Amino acid sequence: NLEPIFQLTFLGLIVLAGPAVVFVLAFRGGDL
Amino acid sequence: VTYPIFTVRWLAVHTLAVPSVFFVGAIAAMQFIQR
Amino acid sequence: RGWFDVLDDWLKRDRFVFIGWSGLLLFPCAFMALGGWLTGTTFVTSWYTHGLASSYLEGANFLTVAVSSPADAFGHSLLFLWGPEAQGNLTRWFQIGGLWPFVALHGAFGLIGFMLRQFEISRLVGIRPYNAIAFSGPIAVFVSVFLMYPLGQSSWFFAPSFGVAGIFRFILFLQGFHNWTLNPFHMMGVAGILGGALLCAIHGATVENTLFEDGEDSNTFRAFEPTQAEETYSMVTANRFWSQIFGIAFSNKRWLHFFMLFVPVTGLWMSSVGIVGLALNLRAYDFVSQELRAAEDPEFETFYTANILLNEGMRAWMAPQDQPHENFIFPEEVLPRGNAL
Amino acid sequence: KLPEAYQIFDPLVDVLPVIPLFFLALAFVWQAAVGFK
Amino acid sequence: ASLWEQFCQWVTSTNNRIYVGWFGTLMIPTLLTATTCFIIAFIAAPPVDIDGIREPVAGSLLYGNNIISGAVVPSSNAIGLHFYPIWEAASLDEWLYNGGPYQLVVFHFLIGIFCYMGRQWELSYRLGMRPWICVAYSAPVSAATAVFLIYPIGQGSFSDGMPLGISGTFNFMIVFQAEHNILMHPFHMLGVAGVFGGSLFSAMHGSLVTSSLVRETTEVESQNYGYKFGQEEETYNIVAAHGYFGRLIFQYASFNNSRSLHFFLGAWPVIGIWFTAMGVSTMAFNLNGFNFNQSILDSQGRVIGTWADVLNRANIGFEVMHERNAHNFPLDLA
Amino acid sequence: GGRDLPSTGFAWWSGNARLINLSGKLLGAHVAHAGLIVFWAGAMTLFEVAHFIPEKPMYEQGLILLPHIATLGWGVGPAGEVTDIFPFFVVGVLHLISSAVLGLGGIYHALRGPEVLEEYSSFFGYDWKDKNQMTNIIGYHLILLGCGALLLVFKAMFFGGVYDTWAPGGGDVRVITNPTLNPAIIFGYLLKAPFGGEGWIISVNNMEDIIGGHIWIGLICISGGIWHILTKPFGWARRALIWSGEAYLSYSLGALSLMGFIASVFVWFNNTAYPSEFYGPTGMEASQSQAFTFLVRDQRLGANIASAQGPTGLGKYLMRSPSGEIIFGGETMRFWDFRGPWLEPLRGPNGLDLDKLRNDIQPWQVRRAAEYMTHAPLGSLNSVGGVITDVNSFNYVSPRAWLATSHFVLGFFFLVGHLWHAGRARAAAAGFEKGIDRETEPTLFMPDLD
Amino acid sequence: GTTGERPFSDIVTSIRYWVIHSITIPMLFIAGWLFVSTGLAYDAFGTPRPDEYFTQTRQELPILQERYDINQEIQEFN
Amino acid sequence: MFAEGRIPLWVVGVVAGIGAIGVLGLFFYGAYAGLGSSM
Amino acid sequence: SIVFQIALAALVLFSFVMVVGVPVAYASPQNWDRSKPLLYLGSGIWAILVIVVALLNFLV
Ligand code: CLA
Ligand code: CLA
Ligand code: CLA
Ligand code: CLA
Ligand code: CLA
Ligand SMILES: CCCCCCCCCCCCCCCCCC(=O)OC[C@H](CO[C@@H]1O[C@H](CO)[C@H](O)[C@H](O)[C@H]1O)OC(=O)CCCCCCCCCCCCCCCCC
Ligand SMILES: CC1=C(/C=C/C(C)=C/C=C/C(C)=C/C=C/C=C(C)/C=C/C=C(C)/C=C/C2=C(C)CCCC2(C)C)C(C)(C)CCC1
Ligand SMILES: CC1=C(/C=C/C(C)=C/C=C/C(C)=C/C=C/C=C(C)/C=C/C=C(C)/C=C/C2=C(C)CCCC2(C)C)C(C)(C)CCC1
Ligand SMILES: CC1=C(/C=C/C(C)=C/C=C/C(C)=C/C=C/C=C(C)/C=C/C=C(C)/C=C/C2=C(C)CCCC2(C)C)C(C)(C)CCC1
Ligand SMILES: CCCCCCCCCCCCO[C@@H]1O[C@H](CO)[C@@H](O[C@H]2O[C@H](CO)[C@@H](O)[C@H](O)[C@H]2O)[C@H](O)[C@H]1O
Ligand SMILES: [Ca+2]
Ligand SMILES: [Cl-]
Ligand SMILES: [Cl-]
Ligand SMILES: [Fe+2]
Repeated sequence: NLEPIFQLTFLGLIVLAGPAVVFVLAFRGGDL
Repeated sequence: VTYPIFTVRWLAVHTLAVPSVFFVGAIAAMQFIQR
Repeated sequence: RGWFDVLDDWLKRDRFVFIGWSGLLLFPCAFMALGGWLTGTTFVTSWYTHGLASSYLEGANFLTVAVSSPADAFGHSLLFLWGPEAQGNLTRWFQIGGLWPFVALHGAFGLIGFMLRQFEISRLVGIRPYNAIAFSGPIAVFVSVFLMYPLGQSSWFFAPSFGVAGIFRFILFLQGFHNWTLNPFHMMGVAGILGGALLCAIHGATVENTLFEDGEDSNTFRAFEPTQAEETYSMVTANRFWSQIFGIAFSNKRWLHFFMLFVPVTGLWMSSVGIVGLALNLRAYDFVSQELRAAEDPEFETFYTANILLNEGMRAWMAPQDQPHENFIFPEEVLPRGNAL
Repeated sequence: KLPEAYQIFDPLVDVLPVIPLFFLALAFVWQAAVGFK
Repeated sequence: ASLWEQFCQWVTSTNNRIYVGWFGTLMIPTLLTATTCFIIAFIAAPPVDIDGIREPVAGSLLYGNNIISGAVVPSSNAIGLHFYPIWEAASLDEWLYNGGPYQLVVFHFLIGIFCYMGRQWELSYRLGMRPWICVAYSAPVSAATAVFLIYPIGQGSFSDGMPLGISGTFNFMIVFQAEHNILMHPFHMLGVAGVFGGSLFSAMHGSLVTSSLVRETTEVESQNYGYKFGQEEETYNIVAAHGYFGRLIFQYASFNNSRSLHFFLGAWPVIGIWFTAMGVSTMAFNLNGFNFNQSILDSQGRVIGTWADVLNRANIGFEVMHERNAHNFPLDLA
Repeated sequence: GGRDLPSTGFAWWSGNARLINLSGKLLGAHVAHAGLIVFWAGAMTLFEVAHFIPEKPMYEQGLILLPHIATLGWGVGPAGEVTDIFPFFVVGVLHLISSAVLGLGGIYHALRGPEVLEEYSSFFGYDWKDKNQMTNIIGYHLILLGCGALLLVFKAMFFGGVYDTWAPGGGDVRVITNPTLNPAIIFGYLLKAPFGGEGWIISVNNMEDIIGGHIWIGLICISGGIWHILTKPFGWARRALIWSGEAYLSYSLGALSLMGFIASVFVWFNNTAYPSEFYGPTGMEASQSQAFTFLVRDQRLGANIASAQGPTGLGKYLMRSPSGEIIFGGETMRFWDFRGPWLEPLRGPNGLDLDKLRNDIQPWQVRRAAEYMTHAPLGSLNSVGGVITDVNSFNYVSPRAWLATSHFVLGFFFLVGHLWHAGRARAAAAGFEKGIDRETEPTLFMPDLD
Repeated sequence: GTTGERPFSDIVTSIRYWVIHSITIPMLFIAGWLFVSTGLAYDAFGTPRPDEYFTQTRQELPILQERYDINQEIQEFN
Repeated sequence: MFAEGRIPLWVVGVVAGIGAIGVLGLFFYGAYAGLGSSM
Repeated sequence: SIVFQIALAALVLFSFVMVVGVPVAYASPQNWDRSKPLLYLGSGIWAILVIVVALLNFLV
């Protein structure tokens, strides 16, 4: 079913969002 | 500096890790078996 | 330089994982045991020995998988892969529960190898071998429970199964069939284990709360150096604290740590003695005086007699599914039960 | 069930409540990014 | 200089052989009360109708019990959670028949142990110590409160409290497994890891220290005479102990810091006992352990049993036999 | 501010202690966290709305937030039937969006705002040792808490009412018109025993008493707010308490632990503020329901339910409480203090009335008793309903069980936190939280005990 | 302080380790996957598939009772 | 990434932990589906 | 009704943009003069999108 595909995609986007913020702040040397 | 690659520690790490990942893939395949 | 001393040099080299002479016993056997467990709980059924699913392949989870004990028809047959039952057939060997004596015997030899490793490293480092002497407690429990208990019984079937809920079954089995709570040898084990947990908790808390201020941080963990000669905590303040709180206290650190060894090891050894008793059905099942009084006087009730009734019910309701080889047919009318349940 | 014009976002809502748990995880990640100093 | 300030100085005095303190002013009376009533009831109390079905259970030594079978039997199921002090009984014999001594002993004991925890803080404060020994003692306190107070509150009767006796304790455990499957409850599993691991770590720590003691004696006398009480120096070689244990497993599995190691020793069984106390306290509200009965079915739908199903058969046996005259209705709902 | 051990003395695993004297970053921590609470409120509500089957009872469906909203009188009708799904959705959306606002504000103050607020403003900047400012903040927050309690009062009296399970005609949303302002009843609830038959404040059994208590709480909190704005701590309070940020934290921890225990018992026993139409039956309710169900069933077969002795000699269906009240028999004798709207019509002055049990039992009482005895708060951790010896076919754990277990555990761990922070506050104010000084070790100057 | 081997943090942060283990760990994972999903594990260990716990001629548990001839017993059990 | 010829260790730990929680979530999903789910 | 779904999808996409952007902009002291009006405009656009979602909900 396509419901669980979207659930996993929304979950994967939310999961990557936090480490993305950390990764852009570490890659550009922000106020970590 | 110039550490050996293959050691007793290497064999120790792989003796467990290699069938660990094999078994974990097996149990992951098991999760989709239907009745 | 002879070959023995050269081999002794190689085996005793300082490396991430110490091998030693004992590793030749320890590392294959333990790898045979643990892998043999991990194989069985992943793949191997108990359908022909127990009428049970016990693997992840059949749908069981981590709590319900086991390397279950062999079929009762084999008795105490060691069930070698080449033995007269499996006859070299790997699949038949798995199906008849040969993985149970595989894991139990490789585990026994692995535990022997680990104790030998404790002795070997204690000798090479230069310390006294009290870690090995402490590890005799777990060896006594393993040998009494997994080897001597089924050897006193009919077969390897009644040994504990290498699983979480299988161990729970063995536990409840020894309750309802042996009244193993009533056994003073077990009660001494409980005293030793709970006392060792108490000693662990109380000693760790006492040390962490009588620490000397040897640093400036609120993080007190970095005020310790392993090469320092002085005690990191006040024995005097700890002794005064427990003398005024509890009445008595340790005044001797060496006796404190020997007691911390002594309590759970003695508990394990005493419970092992009780398990050796249960191997021959030499139980502390009954108080015959209370049984004769209750048999002649139906107003007399204690908690002991209530527990006897509990064991009776568990035996009758559990035996047909737990011992399927016996073909216990107990009709519904013979099962003991109270009113309305 | 959600009201009908919101029902296209039923899967996203289904993953909404566990976002605070990730926050507890996220701090550890940030400490891992700075070296647990 | 005032009489009250002199009494405050005596109560809080570090020179007392047994520290009293303000928590001790509550602990001493309560614990003495519960101890006196417990000893008298354990020796001589008449049988108690615990289940409220006029079937009195004999708990005391003089009524045919031994040390193993003896108990201070919980109060009547007819009482439930009702407060039953001595003065609400029409006679002492009625109070004894209905299990009043259980309520007296339990309530005073529980106050006494909470004040024991506070007194542990109090003496640590008066001695200039760090204050967290009482936090470690909060784990046996939480377990005692779970079995004597919280589980009766959740089940709606002190009759469901753990009896004050050895075989009564076993009865409590067995009926608890029948009704809650505590063995399959992950918090008891943490308790067991707490006590098994606490005994393991007690033995390892004691064995490692005794293994690495500095030579200060002869082999005639006991090695414990190599330690002087109040000595400044350390009595064992932590580096030898670490060099042993980091070769027994590997180097970074071994504590080189004594403070870190002692913290771990304190923390592991305390956390485990906290978890199992919360397991009993949550099974009070009948949030029970894992139910995997008929979890596995064949392709047709026939049940394939597991070890959980055999465990469930054992749980049935206990359940259909316990308090065998108490139930009038098909479900044991509390 | 130091963000490492060398500059603070606190490790990473104790990092938030680096904020104790950084009031701006502390405020941002506090405000981002509030974001999180309002986020869970909104997102969990939207999840519960999305999974809700409204013709099915809420308690069958794993909901703990929609019962709270339904008890306030939103989206429900008689017998707690769901009229409209939109108020629950509205409550969710508003919390979720606001939580976005609160999260943005916490990040600001935490990452960009001034690390200390004392050099910026005297009204907002605080020193933990400044007893006037601490009581000012208590006072502002007390006026707000009293306003919240008065908002509950306003919802019950002026803006649509609350769900009354005790309402005649059946339980319904009704507007409270005559709240109990009588302080004897309101504070005699505080004076009642925390035991069986009395129940302290858990035994509040009518919405008039609840709403009147919140009028008094609102008045008490508003008056105590002004008190603490206008006043300073007195000498006995100054000499009795520890005055530090960790100390005030530990005082709040003990308070939170107490309210967690009270909440777990409240949801376990009380069916008025936690109506059984939304939360399911209490355990006492379900046990009395089973006894009533089999009383009705055997009475229909012609059993004389009053003259029937059981196996022990007590009455099988009806017996006497220890004070003499006519109550249900078997083990539910323990639960004879239970009161419920389905049961109280069959009760007389002496207890359960024989005439009402013979010729006044309605079919809806039978239906409710069967439903409540089969929805008893007994269940496994993997949500298998009923007794633990039952097989896997009933997916149910009561919301009362989930809420009670959660809050008991939370309450216990917050008592542990109270002991930890109180003890540490005492040691840090006394100066030995970092260990015993070797030169001035106090035991070395004390005399020996014996 | 170090026994002489390469430290683990230097290894698992190296490009060569990840070039190799980006293939070797997924290949082991999908090898275990194919061990299950091809049904080979059932025939290897003798574990019944969900349709062979009971047959048309046996509705009871196939509990072994012979001391030695268990190959014939299991074949008969099917 | 940032380090020359060196992936940061926290990135390795993040990826390994995400994979570990992913396989644990798969096992907890399989508790409710297929074999062993009681339906 | 499709324009309401477009508005809500735009709201969640811009919400994801703001989740990525707001802590990065707040933890960048060297890009603050560029990013502060971007944060102001993002807050305004997000609020306007929320109000538009409410109005189109009552329009559908
Ligand atoms: C409720 C959870 C919570 C909150 C609100 C805080 C808050 C705070 N912590 Mg603590 N912390 C927590 C949990 C929490 N912590 C936990 C669990 C740990 C243990 C791992 C720590 C360990 C810790 C340490 C060791 C330190 C702090 C410090 C701080 C402060 C400065 C943070 C900083 O410099 O980050 C900088 C980090 C970043 C710039 C990375 C990005 C972070 C942002 C917030 C990501 C937000 C993502 C979100 C989805 C975006 C939404 C945007 C918008 C849509 C709303 C800050 C007030 C520091 C301190 O004391 O300051 C003096 C400090 O040294 N914390
Ligand atoms: C007061 C807290 C609370 C309560 C009572 C509930 C109760 C419930 N939730 Mg909710 N939930 C909560 C918080 C809460 N939740 C939070 C914080 C989140 C976000 C992560 C969610 C997300 C959520 C979802 C997404 C779902 C639920 C669902 C449910 C239901 C089934 C729960 C279940 O099967 O659990 C299983 C039990 C466990 C997982 C046990 C967890 C044990 C914890 C970790 C122990 C912690 C102990 C202690 C605090 C640790 C301290 C350690 C240290 C001090 C030493 C139930 C009504 C489900 C439902 O039916 O909804 C319709 C559902 O789908 N909840
Ligand atoms: C408890 C919450 C709290 C507290 C105490 C503060 C306190 C402060 N903030 Mg912060 N802030 C908060 C939340 C909070 N803020 C939130 C949630 C946001 C995001 C919207 C911000 C965003 C923010 C910014 C961007 C700035 C501040 C600034 C300031 C300082 C000056 C305040 C000022 O000018 O007031 C005087 C202003 C007023 C009296 C008018 C506002 C009145 C409020 C907003 C209306 C009603 C409140 C609310 C809507 C009622 C319902 C709330 C609900 C939760 C119950 C002060 C230290 C400034 C600063 O750092 O100074 C250096 C600054 O630049 N704040
Ligand atoms: C949560 C909000 C809050 C907080 C944090 C405080 C905090 C404080 N108050 Mg305030 N107060 C509040 C709300 C609050 N109050 C309200 C709402 C009112 C209006 C009724 C008042 C009225 C008030 C007055 C009139 C006074 C204070 C005072 C004080 C200070 C000392 C209190 C103290 O030592 O208590 C400790 C309590 C005692 C020493 C009393 C011992 C009695 C025993 C221990 C009670 C045990 C009960 C038991 C634990 C629980 C049973 C529950 C229930 C059945 C009773 C302290 C700053 C005092 C002060 O300094 O004034 C400026 C003071 O004189 N308060
Ligand atoms: C609102 C309540 C509150 C507040 C504001 C604080 C605030 C603080 N605490 Mg306290 N604490 C509390 C409650 C609170 N605590 C409770 C209830 C307990 C008892 C358990 C403690 C026990 C405690 C100890 C033992 C210590 C503190 C310390 C501290 C300081 C540093 C905390 C830090 O950086 O954590 C960093 C955060 C972490 C390392 C992460 C915590 C991980 C927990 C176990 C997760 C629990 C699981 C959770 C339920 C979700 C499950 C997720 C699962 C699915 C994976 C800070 C002042 C420290 C201190 O004394 O500083 C002076 C300290 O050593 N706290
Ligand atoms: C920060 C690290 C985070 C990493 C992110 C990893 C996420 C991976 C998690 C789960 C992986 C699979 C997701 C679930 C598949 C969806 C299938 C479905 O819809 O329902 C499948 C089943 C029932 O399926 C039903 O089917 C119906 C018709 O098809 C409908 O679709 C219903 O909606 C559906 O519920 O429901 C479930 O099994 C949900 C319960 C399990 C969900 C996840 C379990 C726990 C996951 C993670 C927690 C692990 C914790 C370990 C470590 C903790 C400490 C950090
Ligand atoms: C039997 C036998 C044998 C043996 C074998 C072997 C020895 C092997 C093996 C094996 C192995 C060796 C396997 C493995 C495995 C594994 C696994 C199965 C794993 C796992 C895991 C997991 C799942 C984990 C998880 C987790 C947790 C839970 C915690 C935290 C996180 C983590 C993720 C880590 C032979 C052939 C000789 C002969 C015949 C018989
Ligand atoms: C500081 C800090 C921290 C913290 C942080 C925090 C705590 C935060 C937060 C935050 C928050 C608190 C947030 C938020 C958010 C929200 C949002 C973003 C939202 C929204 C919305 C939306 C978009 C919605 C939508 C919808 C609707 C409208 C309806 C329908 C459905 C849906 C869902 C679609 C940490 C720990 C990291 C550490 C570091 C520092
Ligand atoms: C709303 C409501 C109501 C009402 C209620 C009320 C009216 C209340 C209250 C309340 C209150 C009125 C309270 C309270 C409290 C108190 C406390 C909780 C306390 C305490 C204490 C303390 C904390 C102290 C401490 C101390 C001591 C012991 C001495 C030394 C010093 C110190 C400070 C340490 C009712 C039920 C009708 C109904 C339902 C709803
Ligand atoms: C990592 C997991 C490790 C666990 C083991 C995994 C291995 C996979 C199992 C393969 C099983 C093969 O299946 C079975 O193999 C055995 C070999 O012992 C064969 O056995 C045959 O040869 C042996 C060798 O002389 C004879 O003694 C035996 O009587 C005969 O039947 C069987 O004909 C075959 O049915
Ligand atoms: Ca969905
Ligand atoms: Cl019994
Ligand atoms: Cl009954
Ligand atoms: Fe020690």
